[PDB]
Amino acid sequence: AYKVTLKTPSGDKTIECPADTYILDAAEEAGLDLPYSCRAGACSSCAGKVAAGTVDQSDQSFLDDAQMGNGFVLTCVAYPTSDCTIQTHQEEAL
Ligand code: FES
Repeated sequence: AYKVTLKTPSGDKTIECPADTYILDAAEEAGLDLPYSCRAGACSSCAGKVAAGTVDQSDQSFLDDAQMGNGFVLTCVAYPTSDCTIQTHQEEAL
C-alpha cells in the first residue's frame, strides 16, 4: 500500500492506504478521527492539503481549480497515487 503521512493537529501519523481506498476511509480504519460530513465530494468538511505526493480526487465537485492547484484535497473522495503527506483539518484554511 501507499504510505500516507497524515499531518494532524495531534501529530503526524503514517498509515497504509491501497490505491483503491479513499484517504479518509483508510485513516478511520487506522483509528484516526478526521472531520467529515457528506462523504460525497460536495462540501469542505474533509478538506486536507497535500504537502507531497499525489492523489486522485477526480470525482470531487466542491474545490475550484485554484484550490486544487494549491494542494487542497477532499479526503473523502481522494485515492492516493503515491506515498503522500496530507495536512488534515484544513477546511478553515480554504
Ligand atoms: S465530507 Fe463533504 S466533501 Fe468530503
